[PDB]
Amino acid sequence: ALHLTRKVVRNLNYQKKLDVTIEPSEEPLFPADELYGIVGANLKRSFDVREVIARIVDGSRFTEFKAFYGDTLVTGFARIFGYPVGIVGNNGVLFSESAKKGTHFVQLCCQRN
Amino acid sequence: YHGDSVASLGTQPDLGSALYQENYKQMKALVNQLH
Amino acid sequence: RNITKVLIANRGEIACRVMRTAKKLGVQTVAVYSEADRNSMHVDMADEAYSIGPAPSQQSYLSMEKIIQVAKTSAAQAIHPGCGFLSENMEFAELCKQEGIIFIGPPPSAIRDMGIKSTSKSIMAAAGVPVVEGYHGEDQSDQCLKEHARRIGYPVMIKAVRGGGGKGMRIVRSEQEFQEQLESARREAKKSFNDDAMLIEKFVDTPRHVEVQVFGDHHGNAVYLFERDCSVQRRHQKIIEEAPAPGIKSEVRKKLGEAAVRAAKAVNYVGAGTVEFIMDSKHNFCFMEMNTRLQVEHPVTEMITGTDLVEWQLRIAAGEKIPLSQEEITLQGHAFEARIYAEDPSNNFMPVAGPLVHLSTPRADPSTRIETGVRQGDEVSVHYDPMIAKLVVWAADRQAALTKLRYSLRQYNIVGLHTNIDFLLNLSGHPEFEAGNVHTDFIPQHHKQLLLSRKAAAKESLCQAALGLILKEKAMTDTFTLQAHDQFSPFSSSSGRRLNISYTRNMTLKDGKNNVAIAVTYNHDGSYSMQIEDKTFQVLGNLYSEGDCTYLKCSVNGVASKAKLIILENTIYLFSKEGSIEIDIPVPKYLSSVSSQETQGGPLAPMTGTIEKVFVKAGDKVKAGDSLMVMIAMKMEHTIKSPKDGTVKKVFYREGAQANRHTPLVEFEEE
Amino acid sequence: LNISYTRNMTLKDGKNNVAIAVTYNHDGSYSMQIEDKTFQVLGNLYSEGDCTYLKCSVNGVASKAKLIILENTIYLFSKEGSIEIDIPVPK
Amino acid sequence: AGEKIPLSQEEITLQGHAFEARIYAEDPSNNFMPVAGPLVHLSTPRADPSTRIETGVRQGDEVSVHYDPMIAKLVVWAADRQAALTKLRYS
Amino acid sequence: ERVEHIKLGGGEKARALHISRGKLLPRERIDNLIDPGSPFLELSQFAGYQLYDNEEVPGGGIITGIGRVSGVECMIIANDATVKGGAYYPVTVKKQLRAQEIAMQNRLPCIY
Ligand SMILES: O=CCCCC[C@@H]1SC[C@@H]2NC(=O)N[C@@H]21
Repeated sequence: ALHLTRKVVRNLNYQKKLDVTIEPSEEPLFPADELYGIVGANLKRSFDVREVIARIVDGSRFTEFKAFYGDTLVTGFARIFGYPVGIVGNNGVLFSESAKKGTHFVQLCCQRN
Repeated sequence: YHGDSVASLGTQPDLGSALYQENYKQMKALVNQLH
Repeated sequence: RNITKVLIANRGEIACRVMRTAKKLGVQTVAVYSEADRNSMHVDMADEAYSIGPAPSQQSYLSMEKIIQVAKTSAAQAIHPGCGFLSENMEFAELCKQEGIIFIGPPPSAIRDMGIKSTSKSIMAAAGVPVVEGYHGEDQSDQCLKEHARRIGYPVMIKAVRGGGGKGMRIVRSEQEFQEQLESARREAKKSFNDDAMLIEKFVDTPRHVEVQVFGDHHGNAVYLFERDCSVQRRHQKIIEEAPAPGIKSEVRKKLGEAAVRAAKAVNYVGAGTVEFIMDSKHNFCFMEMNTRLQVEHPVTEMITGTDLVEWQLRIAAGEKIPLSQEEITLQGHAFEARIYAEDPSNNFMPVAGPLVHLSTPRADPSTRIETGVRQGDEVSVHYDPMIAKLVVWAADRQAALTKLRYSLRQYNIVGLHTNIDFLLNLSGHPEFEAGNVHTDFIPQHHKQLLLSRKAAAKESLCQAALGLILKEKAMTDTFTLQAHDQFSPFSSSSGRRLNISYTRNMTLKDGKNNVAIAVTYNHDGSYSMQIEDKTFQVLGNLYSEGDCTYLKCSVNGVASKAKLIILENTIYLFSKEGSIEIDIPVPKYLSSVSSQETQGGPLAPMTGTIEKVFVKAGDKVKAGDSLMVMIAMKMEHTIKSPKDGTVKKVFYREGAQANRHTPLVEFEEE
Repeated sequence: LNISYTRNMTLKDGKNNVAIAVTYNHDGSYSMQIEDKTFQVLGNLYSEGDCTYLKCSVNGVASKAKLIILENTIYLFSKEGSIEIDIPVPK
Repeated sequence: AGEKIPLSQEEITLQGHAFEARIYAEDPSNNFMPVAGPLVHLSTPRADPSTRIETGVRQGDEVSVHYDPMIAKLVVWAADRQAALTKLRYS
Repeated sequence: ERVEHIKLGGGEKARALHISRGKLLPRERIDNLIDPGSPFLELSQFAGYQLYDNEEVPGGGIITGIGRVSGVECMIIANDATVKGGAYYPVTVKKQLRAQEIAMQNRLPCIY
């Protein structure tokens, strides 16, 4: 039955098509297991979300958007396995500036798909 | 992945069989007439 | 006579061999080919090539008229016959001379004088070369038979002149028992064959075969080229040849050659000749015969002398004198030659026809020569000789040469038909062969050790086979990924990764008749942990390509090794200098034809051959093992036997009919 | 479908126009008739180094030549000889 | 530089026969008139110890009226004069 | 280690009974269905973890995830017959509905 199922799927006449631009993949520049020490299990302590980003994006490359405005929120462009991604991460309490900065960023990503 | 082995149709006809000999002869004449 | 264009009246490796030398010398080359040889390597090797008709050699390569017609049409000044076919045909050599075409070989007189044993022995005896031999006698007087038995010297064998299978044979150890054994043999022969004629052939004690390469010229000057041991033969067929022959002193060989040289001058032989000698355990030698051609095993002579014997044949046929004096000739090192034969040693060395699906070869160096007339994908033919290639090596020492040949044989890979390569590996590693204790009965005497059965594989080999299968799947995944738009998706990896757990795959492999269960665990680092029964192995490796052959580089429990990997149909072939192992991938039942063929009735002809006997009428009750028909193919008798106890519905062939290979012979009533 | 294509092609040897009728056979061979003589020709193009070579059999005789087609001239270089044939230029 | 002759007369020895032929762009039909043109295709016999080709031009080079038009020098070696001549023609 | 326990489904007695009928274990079915060596993204492994007071329902009685079949990403939804005989608990329905929602939003073929 499992062999038959594989044959059925092969006859779906489907081919995947990508709407986004693609670039060659690259591993992050830092080990992922270091996230254990950086983050820990105590939610009262705070850490820089950029450290988490640096260990998951291709080549640890990140273009920050509105870095000095609403600094409690981090937004920027990166790539994961070649796919383009816009990252929004908390770095503190949300403020009016942070919400405005996020709203501006989300419009940018939607415009460019 | 397209490396799966699969079954194939068809069987080898009995060329010696009288039916096959007669059928081949009749169809061949039609094809020659067409040509 | 200026030889600027030569026709090669042969095929396969020997045609390529001659063309190589002709081309180096700047001589234009003309091939001939049958319909079956249209795409053969020698046709390509000679830009000029002509069809000589259908696949049967009697209608193609043995057709003197067609060969002469092509030589005239191509304006070839000379014909090189090679070995076999027309090379020892006196009528063909005289026809070449009548037509003004240079036959590159001995004169028609030398071919005829050597073609008849009694004539050749009489000439050799008159030339000083010894003529002693053990022979059968056609006289049937008890006194005459007894006098001949004394002359041959006891022990002797009495045999019936008619019949086979040991019937009417008696061993006579002394003169006193001769009369009783003769009357016993006669009574049995008369009862079995209605003939009481007895033969008297025996040899008291001369074991081992030695031959000498001799070269002559039109001038009549004659030279020798040391000697070759061809004692390792199966049914007279030479299997391994060596030069020089071991244990023969330089002084003894010099004398051995000189007596042969005088005979060569006596017939003023022109071109290469070989004096075949029988040598005893005391190194006394006697003339057996003279082959009036280039020998198949001439490469072992070339490797120890540094000569090209085909180049000398072309020069001497052009009329030039012998290039080097006997003083100039010098001997360095030792050399060996093994013939690769499309044969099944396990099935009594039956010849096998079929495709060369894989034909990997050892890399060639000046010491290692691959005399190959076939290429991968070539099909061996029922019409022509079954030889696939000949492997020759030269070394400073004979022991080193034996080591090099065995390493080289492992590198040679042949898939698609059975070969004698594993038999040659066992033979070349036999202690008596390593010692140089060879004689003509060597293969019969050591048959038990040379033919080796299969032994169960080690768990490491199974791990390597599983790794090869996994890597083949990974390669297939990469091939699919190449054509996809999502080139870098993590799904295209072959990591077999899971969330918070490890993937363990249950694989089954068949070694011989045994099913082996392997539990493979995909590790995060890319290695594999394989468990077979109670033992665990840490396996890591990759696939790399050298030339056209894929190689598997693996390490099992820290032990690293390299092997050639081929996966054909459901069998995994692993070739390593340690050895070769075949592992079978089980075939799912569903894929196997459901309703598999049943009640099969007709045993198929082993090959295309004449039907010599039919033992079954249109309606006859037969039991399994009842002989139905007898067929002769290339002079080899096969008896067809009843597969079932079913009564015979019909017979598709009658006596004297030629039946094609795998054609139904008998129809059995449905039960 | 149901018929064989015969191409009428003209090549010029020296000052002489030659008409060759080539029938494209189903097997992939070509049957060519020049004047009253019919020739069965089969061939392939293979590359050694930077030179294309033509391996061809005409009436069963097999040969290899280096083929260069430059401008309107076909150049075949063989061990035996070199032949140059011209392709007529349309008005 | 100042070093002595490398080999003594006894050491010098004669082996075989060699022929040298110089290819020229001269056209024999116009009385060996020198010609200057582009070398669209140039090919030579395969190099080996017996066959030595000495050339100053490559395929795609253009011959010029400014200098001598010799295309190349071809050298072949063999045991006897006739065999060397046969190789020269083959080359 | 908690996932390791959930990996065992109903238990040894249930697993032995399941195999005794000639059927493959649910996770072995997925291994054979997807392309050789391809990663499998399992979803909601902890559904039903201590959800019900006295009943243990490893993984909710259903295994869902995304894997590659014949080079195509598909959603695979397999009932775990070793867990309560494959009965549908309230969490089992929710887990399946979540899988279907994922398949529809991403146009992934569904294999049940
Ligand atoms: O016919 C082909 C060669 C081998 C068979 C010939 C047999 S051997 C017994 C008899 N004596 C001969 O000289 N020829 C036939």
